[PDB]
Amino acid sequence: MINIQEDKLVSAHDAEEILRFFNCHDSALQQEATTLLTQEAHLLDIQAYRAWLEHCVGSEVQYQVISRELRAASERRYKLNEAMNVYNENFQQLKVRVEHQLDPQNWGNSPKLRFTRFITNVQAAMDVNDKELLHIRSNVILHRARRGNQVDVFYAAREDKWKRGEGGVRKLVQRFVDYPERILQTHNLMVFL
Amino acid sequence: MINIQEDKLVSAHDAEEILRFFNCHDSALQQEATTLLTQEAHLLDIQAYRAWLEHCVGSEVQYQVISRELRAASERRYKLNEAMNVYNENFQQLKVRVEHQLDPQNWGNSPKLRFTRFITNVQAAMDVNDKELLHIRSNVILHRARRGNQVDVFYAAREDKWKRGEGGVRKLVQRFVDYPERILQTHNLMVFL
Amino acid sequence: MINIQEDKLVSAHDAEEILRFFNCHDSALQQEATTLLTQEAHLLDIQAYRAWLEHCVGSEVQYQVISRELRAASERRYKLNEAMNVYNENFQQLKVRVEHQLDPQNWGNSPKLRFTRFITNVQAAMDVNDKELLHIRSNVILHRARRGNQVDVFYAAREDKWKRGEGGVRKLVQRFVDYPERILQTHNLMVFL
Amino acid sequence: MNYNNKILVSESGLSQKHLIHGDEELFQHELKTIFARNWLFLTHDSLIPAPGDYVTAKMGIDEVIVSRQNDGSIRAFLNVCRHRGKTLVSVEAGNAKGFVCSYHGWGFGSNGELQSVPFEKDLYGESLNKKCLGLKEVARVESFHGFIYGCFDQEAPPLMDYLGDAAWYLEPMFKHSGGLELVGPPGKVVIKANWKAPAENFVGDAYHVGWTHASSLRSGESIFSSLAGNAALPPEGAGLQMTSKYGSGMGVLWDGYSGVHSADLVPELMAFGGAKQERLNKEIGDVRARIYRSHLNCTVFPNNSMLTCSGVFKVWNPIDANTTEVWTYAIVEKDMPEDLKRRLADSVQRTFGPAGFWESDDNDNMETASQNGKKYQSRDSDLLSNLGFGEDVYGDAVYPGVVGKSAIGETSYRGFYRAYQAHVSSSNWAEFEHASSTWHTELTKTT
Amino acid sequence: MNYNNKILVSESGLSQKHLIHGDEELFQHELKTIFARNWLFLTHDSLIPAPGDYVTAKMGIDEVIVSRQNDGSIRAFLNVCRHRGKTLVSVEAGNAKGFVCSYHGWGFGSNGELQSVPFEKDLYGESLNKKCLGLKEVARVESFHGFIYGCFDQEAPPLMDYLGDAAWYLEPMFKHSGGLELVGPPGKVVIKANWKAPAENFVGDAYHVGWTHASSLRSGESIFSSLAGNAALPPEGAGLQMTSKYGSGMGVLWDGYSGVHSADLVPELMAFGGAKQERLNKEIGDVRARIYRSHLNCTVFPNNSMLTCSGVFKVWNPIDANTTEVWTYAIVEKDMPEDLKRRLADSVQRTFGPAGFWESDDNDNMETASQNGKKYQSRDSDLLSNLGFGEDVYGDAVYPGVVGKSAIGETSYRGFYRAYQAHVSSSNWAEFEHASSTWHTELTKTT
Amino acid sequence: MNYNNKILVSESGLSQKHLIHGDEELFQHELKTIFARNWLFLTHDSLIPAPGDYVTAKMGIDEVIVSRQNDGSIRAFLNVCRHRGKTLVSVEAGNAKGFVCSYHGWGFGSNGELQSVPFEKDLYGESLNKKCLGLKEVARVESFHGFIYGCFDQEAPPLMDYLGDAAWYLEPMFKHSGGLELVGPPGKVVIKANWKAPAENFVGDAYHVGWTHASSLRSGESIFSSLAGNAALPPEGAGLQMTSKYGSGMGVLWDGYSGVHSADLVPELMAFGGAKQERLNKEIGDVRARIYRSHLNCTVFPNNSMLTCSGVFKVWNPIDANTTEVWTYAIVEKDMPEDLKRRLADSVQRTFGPAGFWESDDNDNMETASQNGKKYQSRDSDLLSNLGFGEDVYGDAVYPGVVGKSAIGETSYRGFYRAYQAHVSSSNWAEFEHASSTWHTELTKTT
Ligand code: FES
Ligand code: FES
Ligand code: FES
Ligand SMILES: [Fe+3]
Ligand SMILES: [Fe+3]
Ligand SMILES: [Fe+3]
Repeated sequence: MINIQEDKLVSAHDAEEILRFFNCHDSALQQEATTLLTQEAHLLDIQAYRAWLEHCVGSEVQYQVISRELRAASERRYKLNEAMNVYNENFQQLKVRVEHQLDPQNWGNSPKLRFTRFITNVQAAMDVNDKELLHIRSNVILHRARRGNQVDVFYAAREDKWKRGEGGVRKLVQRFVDYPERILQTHNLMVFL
Repeated sequence: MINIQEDKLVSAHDAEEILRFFNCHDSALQQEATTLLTQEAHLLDIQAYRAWLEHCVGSEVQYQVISRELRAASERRYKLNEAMNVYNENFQQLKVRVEHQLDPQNWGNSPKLRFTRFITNVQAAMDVNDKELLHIRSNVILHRARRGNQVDVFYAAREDKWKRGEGGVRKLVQRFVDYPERILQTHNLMVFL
Repeated sequence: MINIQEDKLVSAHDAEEILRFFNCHDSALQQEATTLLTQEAHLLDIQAYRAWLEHCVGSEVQYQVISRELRAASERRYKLNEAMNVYNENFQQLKVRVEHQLDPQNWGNSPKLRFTRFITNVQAAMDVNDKELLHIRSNVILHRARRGNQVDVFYAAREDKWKRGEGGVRKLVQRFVDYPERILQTHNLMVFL
Repeated sequence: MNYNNKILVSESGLSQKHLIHGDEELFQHELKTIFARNWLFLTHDSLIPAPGDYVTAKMGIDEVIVSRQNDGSIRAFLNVCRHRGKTLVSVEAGNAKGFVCSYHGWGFGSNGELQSVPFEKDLYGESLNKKCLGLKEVARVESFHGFIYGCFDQEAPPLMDYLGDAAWYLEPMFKHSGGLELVGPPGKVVIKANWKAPAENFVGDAYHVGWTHASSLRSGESIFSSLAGNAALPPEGAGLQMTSKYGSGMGVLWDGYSGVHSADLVPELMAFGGAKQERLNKEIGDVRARIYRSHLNCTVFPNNSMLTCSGVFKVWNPIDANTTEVWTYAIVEKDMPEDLKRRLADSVQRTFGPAGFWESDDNDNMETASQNGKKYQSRDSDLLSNLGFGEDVYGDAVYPGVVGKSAIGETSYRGFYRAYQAHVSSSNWAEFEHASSTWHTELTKTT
Repeated sequence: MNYNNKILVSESGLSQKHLIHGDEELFQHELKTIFARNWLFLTHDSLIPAPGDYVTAKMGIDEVIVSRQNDGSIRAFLNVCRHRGKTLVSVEAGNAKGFVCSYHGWGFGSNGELQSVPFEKDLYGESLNKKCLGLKEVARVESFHGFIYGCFDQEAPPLMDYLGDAAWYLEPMFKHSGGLELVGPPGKVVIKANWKAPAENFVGDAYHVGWTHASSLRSGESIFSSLAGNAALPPEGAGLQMTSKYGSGMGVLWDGYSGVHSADLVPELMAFGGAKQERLNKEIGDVRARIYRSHLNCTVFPNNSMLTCSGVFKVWNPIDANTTEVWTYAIVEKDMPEDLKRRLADSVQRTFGPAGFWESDDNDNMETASQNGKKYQSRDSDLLSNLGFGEDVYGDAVYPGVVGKSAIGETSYRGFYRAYQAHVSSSNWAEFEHASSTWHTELTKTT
Repeated sequence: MNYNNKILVSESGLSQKHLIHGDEELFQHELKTIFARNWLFLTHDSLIPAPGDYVTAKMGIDEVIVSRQNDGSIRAFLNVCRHRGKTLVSVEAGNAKGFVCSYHGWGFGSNGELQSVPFEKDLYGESLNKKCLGLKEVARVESFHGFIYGCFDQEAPPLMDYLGDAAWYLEPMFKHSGGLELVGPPGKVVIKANWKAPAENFVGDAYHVGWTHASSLRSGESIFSSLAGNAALPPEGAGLQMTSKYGSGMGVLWDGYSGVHSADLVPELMAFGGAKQERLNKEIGDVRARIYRSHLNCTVFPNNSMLTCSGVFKVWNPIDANTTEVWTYAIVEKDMPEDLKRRLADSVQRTFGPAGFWESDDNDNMETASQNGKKYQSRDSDLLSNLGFGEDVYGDAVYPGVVGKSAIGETSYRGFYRAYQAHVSSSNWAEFEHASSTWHTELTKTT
């Protein structure tokens, strides 16, 4: 539907994603994706990071969260790096982050943090070429509470690719988030969106 | 169920809406409504405002968001206008707002805003008389981020009426929101709830 | 899956709950639970507290919200009361709270409060022993607006047990919430999560 | 800061120190020398027409109850209990014979009197002097054709004198039209700007319209649309600017009766205003009848603004130096058909309300200009208001006040800030008068 | 503001300037003259009974570690590392022999001593004087029947003398009952009120109960329920009010042992308290045994309050002039059955905890009264505390302190604020004493 | 507070009053004596290489536009319109020939000149003196091997002299390596700490590494990992510390070229740096070539820090005494392969960016130490920086500056705060110089 020449504020990337979900809808797949993501969020919320890696994250994963530099809507000449990687992790790198979370000398983890995630707006569509690959889009509100009166709330859209792996379990092979707040007001982005 | 003589805090309008959803539930309709609203929210989030009008909004639409004056619970004499219209738009009026969003001289839109919407608590029931008319209730959290450190979060319940239109696509014919915060603390209400 | 000896940050209680949902999934039950909770939230949002008690709350209910004292991750000697009960109510006690909400001399209720609840991440599993008992997990964001510029937002995970009662309607028999923010920054916790 | 000596506003109001939009100590000082001294908008007869009707309003950072008395007068009182200081009224409007405090139950009348105290006889006996315990009363409450203003300072000029030369310009619409009503309730929104930012913009800034509102003009479907992107400048005597002794001022855009309204209202309004003007030619003369149907962008000093014709009515309620609570009402002519009244009210909110697409164009301008006033290198910088200086007149045969006979200029900024400096550096009304004895001469220098 | 000369509290504590609940400069001054000078509640033996047990607590805006030493004593230290100033302990309670700083690893003992520094020999050699680097210690820590208080001022009176005449009223419950335990952890909630608002309410405000708590009385199912909506006033000598030299005071409601508790506890408690009273008649006399089973609403100056019988124990931790962090514990009698202990603790939280339905009735009162203290027209207004003035006595044969022999009055407000003025205008304890040499005469004037 | 006389920093920089991390009046004073006086990092050539390229940057709390001119120079201007004070540029980077104000449309060139005013001829005639209305220009803009710094004070020393003895240590990497580029855009995050907290940590705190970063060392897979949990102390001359006249300083960890990077980069980097060092031995000597491939933790006074080798580049942008906006860039060597450049940039952000696992270890330390500076009992307490005092030298034959010939110490804290005191108590650069004429003697006392 979308014509980005007319819909002036829409990026080509965003228009491509609209197209993938508006066509060919499979209700059962949407339900499967909802289950997958709800279970993922549950594992993360209880800080079962090893279980998350083992049950939800594929060996070939790319887990990426970018922060895009604010540029003019009419900008057409400045062509330098548009973004930076808050996260751009392979499986090993996620594992390092998980070990860091679990280390008994991670002083910031005592007293124990409290996480609550809200996953909504789930959409799912099979990839046209890799019949093994399932595109899942979802939005997350992530609430982190610690040390009595520190409260940080994150908001984001997630563009995921999930593929069945060993044992035929669907696992995350790509997560992409373009984080919507340019200057973070949550002390850090040390949460798994 | 509700008897507003006993349930003292409940408005007649609210009690009427409870009744419409508690009776005759159609699971398939709930799923259809979820799809409709998730797709609507996606189009809005990527700022595809023309696509939103074309694919989601009916020609006969009334899009209304009110702000109700705070009055006493026991008030029974003062009968002046109870509310004002933050939005009370027909299709043409929405179109004007969309053109305003897309105008390259809308300076407030550079750098590009970032929207993320969370749609939950979806309920759907067919209208008793107009078998073409579907009542959909849903709640929205709408996160707007701009200019590095401006973050505004809106919260509301939406009472919608959707009807199939041309090409048999279901489109919005009425949206009603009674905005819950009397004094806005988000700089403005310039978002489509 | 979870081995808490390896997944160092996971509590035994949390690991037990993962297990109950990861096994034996019934899609229809998930949908039923979603309906139940959405309808519950709707009744609460319109302040139909008597209707809520009558339609959603079982006579044998325990409605409990705790606040856990912040202790060291490595603590193994101090064994005094780990928590306190913000709520720990039986049906009669909920009824008292409902009467308090409805009393025309509850001055804090004028002008009328505005509530909006967002229920997500719904999971449902039948109890292994009491085939009458359904475990439902869900997360809530609860927005309370009053007096022009007071806005309070609550976030929590709810561990519920629901059982069919009279007329065969499923009603809440246990709600347990471990409130994630230790020091409340919402003036009070006078909302039904 | 010594406000007796500090030059916050330069001679002839030609410039202002940027810190005036950000300095919290000055904000506190304004509470005393601006808000506690001058006339502040409260409500309209149309909103509290019957005995017992009341509304709450802000006066500076204070909140008051404004109540229609049995005798038809209006009195206003601080919304604070005389016992332990609890806020008495928690609603925005209603009807009542009195107000009871939820803390210990003291009962006050709509006339502010302490009428009852629970268990008075048993607890206080005859010791309680209720006659001395009435709510703190706003000293002065006056009306301008139904628009009610309050002032805490008993020494203030009458409201009519305070409006000075601006009154002449408002009268065609406020009086000769048959009267206006205020359509409530207002929109209410907090912006991160100083109250003076919108106040100065409404009092005399037509220069920003074509550029700031380029998108709204273009998209909006309105009578002033030729201005979009500064594609075109207004004509000849397309208008004028005026200012007065006590600070109030406005721009006049001849004949723009449909104002910011969309094409779905232009024909209807242009018919309606022209028809009334025809009748007024015989009663008040052609110049004044034309003023009636001309768009006035006005600030009634300090913090009440409006766009006549467009029907926008604003209160810039001060919170702190970079926070203001914006109240937006619609004004309509009483003799308009009720369906027109309704559509006009929605159109006011549509363009300038909480989701006002025109209002949104202005926000970043107001917020950043205010916020930059806190930044170290900008505090002592000069905000310029010299456009048109040396071309203003005083004592014109037709148009009163200090007047710039051009649609676009900064005349009204200079008068607003000439009055503002005089107040900030004065301890009372007498001192303000002493500081203002040559106000027009100061404004018209070099002419 | 010159606190030496400013009359914040009028003679005999009859009124207070409203600004005391909103002025931030005064808040900072209270940190020095109220919080750094007086006795502040820390914890209870029951919460740190074993060697190594500790809790963190606030003392004013400061945070301290309160630790049970090996020898059975309790010492308290600022929760701040002596090296670069990092907060040492991030938890609320625990058991440990020492505390290691997460920044550079310095190790302090439970006795505050600097015990180890990583790589001491290699980095500092013998240059580090650890003996001078112990945690900053709270000068004074004392117990009242297991309730532990701290004071930063070594010049303070002993805690017992500080309680003055209030001690006599607390002893039946705190001592003769066999002792109380504190049930933790506390509820914790931030309210937008000044700390003095709840403190004054608990120290001597029975007047608000019937009206403020109308809904809770009616719905609640409690012994004081006849008061709902001021439907009825307490009887004869239904009670009394008292105040003391150092500011502490309370109301006494005879025989109300079940307090705010719901009917699901009234019979059980009324049996239990009556049974104990019977035994105490022989040990402490009938008047004191009755005081034991009478509801006391008390503030231990400055910011610790409680309702005996009801079992509510509060700390109003100051954050800023319009922000307070409220800690709520339950107090129970040690010899109560453990199932009763549990139910009573839940009932305390049920009524006065974070989701306390009675507590909720009070919030708007406390918040708006505090916030109005910032509003320009209210800063210099007078909050009244004259109810019962001229009927108080001193030196009664049976009931000590400045006493008002009536259940409802403002006696305790006057004594609280007589002490508060004396502190705010004094530079040290000696000056406070000089300013208080005629305290009771001042409170009983006109009688 | 009298900053002329107040001893905020003790002699030889041995201790600092804790209030320096929390006092807002001092923060405002730093805006004048630290931020408006000293050199502040703006950008890098690599980020604005072509004519018209610009970025916005903070200088203290002010925001500036930093623009590449047609002639190849860089000029910087306050991001504030000369008319009514609106923020001119709302983006972070771009390319443009000028900037138009969205309020009234005034157009400024990339050179800051006011070039156009809408309807100039019709409104202003010839009255507008545009030549006097250019954007407020940053007086001084200079480069250190592509790194661009600004200073509002025309009286400042040239940047090179300002770097003093630190320049010698930076040159191998900044110059002799062939040059560095800055990889943007930066991460941006607000932390609740004073800007001095991270600044002091980066300038000379190696002591915290093994304990604060225990988890990151252990998990991280990096060259410095032997330090985890203080399991081991660095060797012999594992490094040194240095400080300079104008405040800049750094730690040197010999040979640690792979820095904080994960094993997925250690072999590649250790090869690359060793290869370059081999070539540099012949050009700059073995000591300096080794410095090139040695990890430097440096703060360029006041608020710019970096870890060479690791490639971390930080700006601690001040917001208020307990709020700082942290900007994080990556630095890479220009002659690195572009795939290595990419991976290194991601690794910098991976460890020290917004979701930097090492950075996260430091946050609580920085936040609580800063926040404790507001707490009443801690304001007048002394933060200690005496480690290594009496062992520093000046004028060494090989290593310049005030130098501590050990890897772990507080030498650089003492020099940072010796300069900070001198600035806070001085009204201008001349006074700073007068206060610094014996700077090294002061730092090396007792040696
Ligand atoms: S504060 Fe109003 S009756 Fe006491
Ligand atoms: S700040 Fe505690 S060891 Fe350094
Ligand atoms: S404020 Fe920039 S053109 Fe007027
Ligand atoms: Fe405008
Ligand atoms: Fe109370
Ligand atoms: Fe570090």
